[PDB]
Amino acid sequence: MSAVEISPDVLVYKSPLTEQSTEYASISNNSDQTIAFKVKTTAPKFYCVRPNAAVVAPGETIQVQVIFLGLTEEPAADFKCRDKFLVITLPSPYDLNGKAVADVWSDLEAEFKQQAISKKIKVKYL
Ligand SMILES: O=C(O)CN(CCN(CC(=O)O)CC(=O)O)CC(=O)O
Repeated sequence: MSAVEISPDVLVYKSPLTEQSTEYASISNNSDQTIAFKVKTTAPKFYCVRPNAAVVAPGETIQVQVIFLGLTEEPAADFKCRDKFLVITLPSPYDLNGKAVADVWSDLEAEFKQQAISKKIKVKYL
């Protein structure tokens, strides 16, 4: 029932792929209740995600930097990147009491995993 929007479907990193480059995702909370999101990276050695977990207020949009750290050599044109990012969103109706989102995410997940809104963002090279 949560009106949460996660975008985009595919993050596109352009050549040269031996150079650092930042793409951006977005999580928009169009519901009337604050949510919390976490981003899991399938290839953490090559990407840095900021923020990896945070709260989104009603009507707020959080842009997430996905920083590709580059590769040692340019890859083949036919090569198909298999890296993915799982964005998971949950209700966050309890005050964090100063703790971070990651610190509470285990309990929040154990409570609301059935109501989680998830999106798998793919990665392609260009
Ligand atoms: O996502 C956007 O709207 C902004 N994009 C649009 C332009 N993109 C296309 C893409 O994301 O595949 C790069 C480009 O084609 O120059 C810029 C970016 O990638 O940082």
